[PDB]
Amino acid sequence: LEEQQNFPFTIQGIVPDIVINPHAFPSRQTPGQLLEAALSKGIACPIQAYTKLTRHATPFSTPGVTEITEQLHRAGFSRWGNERVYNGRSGEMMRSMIFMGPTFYQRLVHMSEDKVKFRNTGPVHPLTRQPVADRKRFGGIKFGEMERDCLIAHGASANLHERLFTLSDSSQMHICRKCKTYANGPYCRVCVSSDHVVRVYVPYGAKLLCQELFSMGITLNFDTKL
Amino acid sequence: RKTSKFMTKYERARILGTRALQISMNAPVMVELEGETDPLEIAMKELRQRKIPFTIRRYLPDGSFEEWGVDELIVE
Amino acid sequence: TEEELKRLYRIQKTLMQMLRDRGYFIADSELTMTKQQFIRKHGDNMKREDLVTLKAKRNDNSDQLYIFFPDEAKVGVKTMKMYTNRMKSENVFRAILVVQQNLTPFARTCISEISSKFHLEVFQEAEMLVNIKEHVLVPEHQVLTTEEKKTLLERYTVKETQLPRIQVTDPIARYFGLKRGQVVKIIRPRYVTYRYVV
Amino acid sequence: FIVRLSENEKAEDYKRREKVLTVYFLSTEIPVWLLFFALGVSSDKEAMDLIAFDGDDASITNSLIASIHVADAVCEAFRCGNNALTYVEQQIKSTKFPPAESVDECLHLYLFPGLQSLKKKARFLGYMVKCLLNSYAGKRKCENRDSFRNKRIELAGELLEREIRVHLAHARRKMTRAMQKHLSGKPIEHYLDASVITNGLSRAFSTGAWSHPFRKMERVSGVVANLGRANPLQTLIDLRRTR
Amino acid sequence: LLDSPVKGDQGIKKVNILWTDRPKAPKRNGELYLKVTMYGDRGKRNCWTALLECLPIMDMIDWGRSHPDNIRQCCSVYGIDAGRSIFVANLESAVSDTGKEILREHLLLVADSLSVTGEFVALNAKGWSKQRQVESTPAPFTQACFSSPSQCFLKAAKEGVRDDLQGSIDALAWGKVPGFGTGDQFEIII
Amino acid sequence: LQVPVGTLTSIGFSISNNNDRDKMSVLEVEAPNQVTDSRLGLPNPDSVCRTCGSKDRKVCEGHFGVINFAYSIINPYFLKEVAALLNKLGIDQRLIKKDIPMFNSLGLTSFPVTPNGYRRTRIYKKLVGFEGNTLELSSRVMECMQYSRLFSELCGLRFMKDVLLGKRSDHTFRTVVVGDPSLKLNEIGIPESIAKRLQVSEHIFRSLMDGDTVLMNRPPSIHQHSLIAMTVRILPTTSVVSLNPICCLPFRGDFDGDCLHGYVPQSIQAKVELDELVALDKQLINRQNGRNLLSLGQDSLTAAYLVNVEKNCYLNRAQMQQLQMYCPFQLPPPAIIKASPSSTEPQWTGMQLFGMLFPPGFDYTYPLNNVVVSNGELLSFSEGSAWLRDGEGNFIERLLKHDKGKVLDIIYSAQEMLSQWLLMRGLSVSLADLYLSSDLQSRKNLTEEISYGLREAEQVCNKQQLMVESWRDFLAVNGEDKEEDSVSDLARFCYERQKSATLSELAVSAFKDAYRDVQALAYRYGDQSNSFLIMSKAGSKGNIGKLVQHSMCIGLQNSAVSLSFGFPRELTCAAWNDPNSPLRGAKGKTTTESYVPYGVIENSFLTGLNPLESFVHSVTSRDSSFSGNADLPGTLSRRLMFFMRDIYAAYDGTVRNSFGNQLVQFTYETDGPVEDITGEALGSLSACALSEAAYSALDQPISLLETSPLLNLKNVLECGSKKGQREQTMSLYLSEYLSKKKHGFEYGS
Amino acid sequence: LKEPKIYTHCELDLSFLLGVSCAVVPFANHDHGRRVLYQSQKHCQQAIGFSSTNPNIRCDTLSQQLFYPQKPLFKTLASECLKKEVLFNGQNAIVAVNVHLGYNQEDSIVMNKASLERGMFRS
DNA sequence: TGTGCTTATCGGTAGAG
DNA sequence: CTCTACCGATAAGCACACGTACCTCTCC
Ligand SMILES: [Mg+2]
Ligand SMILES: [Zn+2]
Repeated sequence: LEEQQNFPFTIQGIVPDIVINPHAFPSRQTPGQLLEAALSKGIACPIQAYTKLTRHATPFSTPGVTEITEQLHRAGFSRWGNERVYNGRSGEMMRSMIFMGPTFYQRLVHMSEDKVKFRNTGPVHPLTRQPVADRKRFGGIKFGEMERDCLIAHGASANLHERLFTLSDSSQMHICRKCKTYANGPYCRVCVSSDHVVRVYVPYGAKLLCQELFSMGITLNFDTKL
Repeated sequence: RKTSKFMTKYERARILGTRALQISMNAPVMVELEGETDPLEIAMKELRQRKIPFTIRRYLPDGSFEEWGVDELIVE
Repeated sequence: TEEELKRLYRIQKTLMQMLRDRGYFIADSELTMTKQQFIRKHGDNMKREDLVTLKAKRNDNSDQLYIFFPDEAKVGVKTMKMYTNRMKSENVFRAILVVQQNLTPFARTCISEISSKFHLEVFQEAEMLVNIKEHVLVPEHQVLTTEEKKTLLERYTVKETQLPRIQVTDPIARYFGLKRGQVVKIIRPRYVTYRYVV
Repeated sequence: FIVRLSENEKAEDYKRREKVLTVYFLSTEIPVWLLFFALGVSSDKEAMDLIAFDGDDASITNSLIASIHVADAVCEAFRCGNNALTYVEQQIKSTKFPPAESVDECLHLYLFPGLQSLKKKARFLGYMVKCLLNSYAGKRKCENRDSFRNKRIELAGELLEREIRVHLAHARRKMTRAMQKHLSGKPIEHYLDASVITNGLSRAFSTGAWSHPFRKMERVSGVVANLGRANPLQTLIDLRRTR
Repeated sequence: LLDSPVKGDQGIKKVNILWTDRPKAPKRNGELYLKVTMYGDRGKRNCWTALLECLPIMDMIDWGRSHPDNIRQCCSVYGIDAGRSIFVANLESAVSDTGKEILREHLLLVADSLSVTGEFVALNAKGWSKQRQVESTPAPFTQACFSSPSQCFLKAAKEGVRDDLQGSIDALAWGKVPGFGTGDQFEIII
Repeated sequence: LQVPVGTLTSIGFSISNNNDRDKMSVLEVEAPNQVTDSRLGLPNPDSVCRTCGSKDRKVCEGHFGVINFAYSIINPYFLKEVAALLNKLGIDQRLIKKDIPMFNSLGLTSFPVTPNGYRRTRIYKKLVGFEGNTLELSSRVMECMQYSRLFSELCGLRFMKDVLLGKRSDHTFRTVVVGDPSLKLNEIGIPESIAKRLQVSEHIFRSLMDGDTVLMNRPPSIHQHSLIAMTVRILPTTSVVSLNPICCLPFRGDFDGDCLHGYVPQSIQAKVELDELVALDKQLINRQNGRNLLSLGQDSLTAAYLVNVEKNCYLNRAQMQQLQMYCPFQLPPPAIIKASPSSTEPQWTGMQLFGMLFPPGFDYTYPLNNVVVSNGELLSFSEGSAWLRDGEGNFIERLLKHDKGKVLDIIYSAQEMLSQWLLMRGLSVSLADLYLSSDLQSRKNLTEEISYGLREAEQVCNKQQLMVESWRDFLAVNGEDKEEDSVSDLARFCYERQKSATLSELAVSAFKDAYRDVQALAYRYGDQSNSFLIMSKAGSKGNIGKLVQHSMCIGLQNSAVSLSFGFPRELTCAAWNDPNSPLRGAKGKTTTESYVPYGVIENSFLTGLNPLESFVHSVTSRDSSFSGNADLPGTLSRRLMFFMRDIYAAYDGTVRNSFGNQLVQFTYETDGPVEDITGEALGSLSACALSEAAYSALDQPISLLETSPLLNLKNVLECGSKKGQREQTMSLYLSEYLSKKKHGFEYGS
Repeated sequence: LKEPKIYTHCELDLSFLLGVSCAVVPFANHDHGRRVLYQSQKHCQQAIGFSSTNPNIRCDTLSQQLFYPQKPLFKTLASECLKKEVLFNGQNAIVAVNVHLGYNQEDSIVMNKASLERGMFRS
């Protein structure tokens, strides 16, 4: 958002409204925006007989370049729509003539303040204990498989342990030592007492898979070290 | 201790991360600091001055290992 | 029968080249013989019977190899048992038979049954028309002995199964007669590598 | 009325394995030359003058000869008297759900109802065979679905009545099943459920699941849509769509 | 007799002569070559073993450089290390066709990783399970995360296998480290 | 209650028998009309859990409850194994039936239910009553057990990929990004409204400030350089983030509404290793090809081209001292003492301005553009490109090979100084660049040259179309009677080109090389001050093929799909109303069924297109906007990463796999000088370099005979299918002794 | 039509072969075929313009409207025979094609801050 | 919407009395 | 001379994916 005193101004004092890059034109291949600008400029500048003026822009019956350049030359401007401007920051003249003209632009419904999805600590999922995917709430950003796969190649396993276990859904699981079943504080029904029960730190997805494998009829034996 | 003779960047980023967590938990620095409060700036100077009591247990794929030292290794 | 003789000359030349590459002391008169030295010098009505020979290794004359040419295709239990008895009565260990068509399934079990002493490698006549080792794609395959395999396993401190693997169905493992558990040295055109026959 | 040109699967002795002309009418596959002789035609000459080919091919004449042979083998003396109509009646009557009308009258209201005479629908059958033979001989292009010449659109005069009918067929079945229980030991505004059409139309307008044109279940989605009210151009192009 | 050939053999579709500049299987020290397309043999005979019976014209074709273009047929005729070079020559021509420049050391790792078991395995779940079945290293959780969890967990439970948690997903799913940049050393010893 | 902390090592997969099914369930229920949501239910309508103490669905684990049946039944996972002992009490072969299969898990007399936290219940609350029908109790058990989320009908792989593989995390943000060239390359512009609400963990919680590193990402992660750790710079803007436009090439995005989400690390152990391995100071070398990752953009590239190729726009002292305020190094000698008898001030050339970015100990030499740099002074340059762009011998790669410690501020100073110089000059696109002529007579001569060049290219294609096996009697040097009747067929050749696939494939290549002389007319008629020619010779955006379609003619318009209509070779009003035209359908030359569209547009994008020409352009450009077949670079990258993400480099010097320390390679390739790769995951960065080429590939086929470059990579990578299509293409060669005769190779082939 | 009398039919206009959102785009045959497909389909439905002349009988979830809507300076035949001013949703601004300190790179836009607070593009 | 994996069915072949 | 067991084509039956992020409206 540049101020009015910093824009390259025309000799009539007309500052531009929206400045676009010249590099977008050879790649996108859009001629006719400059033709619409040169037509709407020649319409709006006064002639120093306004009848029989080229006002039509019917697509499959467009006028030629010689009909637009002559209309822009009769108004008292250059033929190619470019005008000599001066630098608003220093006053010096520019070596090239800058193309100017009124062009019908549009404002889309995609604004930047409707896309902000910041989150520090918010609500969790009732099933998987993951953060929600609602921008009206605090939300959260899905650390997908590709963001893990490109962090594996960088050798960063400290953020990979934080963004998958610490900052994600973390839980706690108790494992019997002499027995090899999941002990639910902790008490092993197979063992005589809860004298040898160790606790490992696993994410909630591991327990959600364990309680599902036990639901489908598959038990698991957990061999721990410490 | 006959594997590479050079400290890798992956072990260096863990040694500095351990030393910063140690200094952030109010530990006495082995190097003399002169006007500094960031723990990473003390950790990089301790790594460049070879005055840190850490040992690297470089594991081997066969099952054994080679216990190294920080002062034995060199940093470029 | 001229086309059959022109095929059989290439079969014999590829067989002699394979036995020379394996190291079984093939003479120079059998390696550089032309078509004229194969027809006029040898017999004319052979009927796949005059090609049966016995070759011994260059380092030791105790390890022999008998090349068997069958008289007809689709060989069965009787002729394979006769070849097995002929190999057992002459106290040889390894045999090579060059059959024409595919074997019967009842004769394919007698090779796996009597496999402690006799090791009969089956070769097709279509596979021995073009030499496999004499190609620009195939690199140099050097067979390592046990004394080299021990110091190779002691150099990298690896196991016998922690290696790249080849199979016995591959034509390179059949060109040298490689059993399971051997290590082959491969030099690429240096950067060398090692495989393990599974 | 589907007339195909394929190989002779029926009565194949592993030698006569050329193409043949069969039809698919009322779920009964009969040869086309029996259907020619069942309607007015009494000879093979006037049956070939109806199928005006005017060409020179070997896949057309051999197929016509195979059709004549499979018509003469499946029915004995079919070219004399009225023996073809008995085979036509027995083929329709052997179906899973045959019509209760007589087969002499099923050829007047099911086989080409836009034509009046029984001999004219044989000439139309010969014209339909002639178009198929001209398309097989390469002198005629097949109909493509991408062209708008062979396509008709339906906005509300066929999309709405085909959903009205599938609810009226349920309202006429929920009426007899409630009047049968009150007939053997009442006004007319008691058995006719007036809400079964409204609750079906509101559900079809809300969920978007419209009735399939060639099925009963598997309701398609993408018939109705919501309007956009951001600018008058979006609601103008939303009323100007064709899917 | 109208579908019987009077020239050539029955199982060859079309043969065209092409000019090349960087050909596969190069010579010792631009050339013309032929590209033979053969029909699919319904029997047990291979297409190469039927192309070899080229019995009237055997010396005009350089048999020290000819090879099938398919990799699965190249490893069945000339070995795995000879089809590996064709795989590298095809990968270096398929990467450069997309307008990208890559190093050869990245392709020589994929070529030696897809040919550990003696043949080029498939990229699907069967080709990944065969590399573990040949090398005798069970990994049920990674194969479950690849294509199907239930169909792999049922076969893992019915056989009584044990997962040693050697991969990266097996470590990152139970709160561990993979062990490449962080996990293959220990500075806890003082 | 304080239990010790251990580490999980190995997990065993076994089928549960009836012995642990009752030992793992706590307070099992047996009544039919009893849900028993008091000992195993977290969302139950009670005050606390009876098993747990004070439960609030956070410190309570879901308990199980068994439903003991009356009689035993065969386990439903063993019905496919008991049909092997029988042909349709086998104590003779009993030893093989309990060693590998589990015999204790064969009898099923109980079945547990899921806790209320994981819910489903309408079937398990119906088979709890013990009744008869022994043969149909398993028919309810196998349907109650098939309601798991591991099976399918969040089910199957969708459960795994989004619970265990893909997880969400806290301390994240996502905002739309814009451009700010005033920032450093290792700095990201975080607004003061979002950074004030973003809390970090410091030894208590404090707000985000300057200097803190944050890991940024642009979805999707196309390769490993899409994750850059940048430092937070607090800006007075709001609801938007900003970085340099130079760093859009690692992110592979543009300022287009394209969002860019970041991840804020909390611990100091993740913060120390973030700016030591992941930041932009460490990702200087592009891992795919060994070159530099960052390069010049479009404005900087155009302003660096224009400051070097002009050599006649001299700067004075007051402009040079203004431009030196953004340059890191000092001022050179002026080198122009007097350029005129009325010159009262020393002037400065353009190549001395670009030479203020180089260090004094920097040497550079490019022989293709005559670029000679000696002692930090650009001495010579003459009409060349690709030494400022991305290449093997560019000056940014040599500057990275020189010091690699102070290049990130050299690129920033170049982007500032060239943007100041291009603002002092001014770059614009007017109608004179589109007209490509000076006056009306030059434009008329240009159109008369285009109208003859297209007519000559049509004759070139008509000549090349005769190279088939049907005109061999005509191509030979003999006496032909139809030699004057075969050349005049101007419409029959266009009809025969579109009906077959090989004649169009040999004519597209015959038009594309004859069009290289038609495209060479933009340099004769166009001026040196043309903006499109400047942006095409600089290599910033566009080429000459875009300028030819802008000014002179569109050219060849063809599609690689077989349609049911052709093009009438004129694209006029009379060609559309022709009944015997290939546009309608079967022209009758016996009917037609399919066409390969081939049409040349004589008009351009400046003079306006005909409605038939616009229809032709729409048909030929519809294939470029489909958004289909996009699952290939996703699933190919996924199946390539599952095969390669576990390969690393060992400390002994070998390339090992992670599954059992199995050997893959013995040593690494000798193409790189850096041999200190002993802790990097080589397989992951080897699969990322292939997936980045897989996403940035053309997903459209060139013709009907060839295929797309994406499908050609997919067929090469997925080549171990060991079956398919029965093609088996071979490639035979020729012998060396065939060259002893005159044209011996052609006769032999 | 004037010189050859061999047609026996004629069209009203060549621009009436397009939709209502495509026949109002000026110089539509001059642009690329992929770029007019964006404007006639996606950019025409998202452009904030006129909403309603009666916002009291409308209680729709979301409604947006500019303060000063403007018709364009050109005159297409569709907007001349349709007599609908709501076919164009936006405002015409003085657009210059120039570089502005590298702040318009990668398809960015530099706009006048002083003109936006005078009533331009305010909704 | 079709591609891939596993299993039942069927003809041709070979050893034995 | 016949009787009986094992293998390579030929259909038949069943699980397989549809990108990665996010972003609302409308009904269940
Ligand atoms: Mg964009
Ligand atoms: Zn509880």
